[PDB]
Amino acid sequence: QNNDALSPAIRRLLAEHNLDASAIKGTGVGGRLTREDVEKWLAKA
Repeated sequence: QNNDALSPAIRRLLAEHNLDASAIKGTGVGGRLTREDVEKWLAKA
């Protein structure tokens, strides 16, 4: 319960860019994908 992966807002973002969590960075708390991670991919893409 205290170990999520994708965030509500981010899910919308990834949905916008049409990307895959497994295809983008992720360093939250317990294996996840953060908006900052999406940024890294966005900048490195």
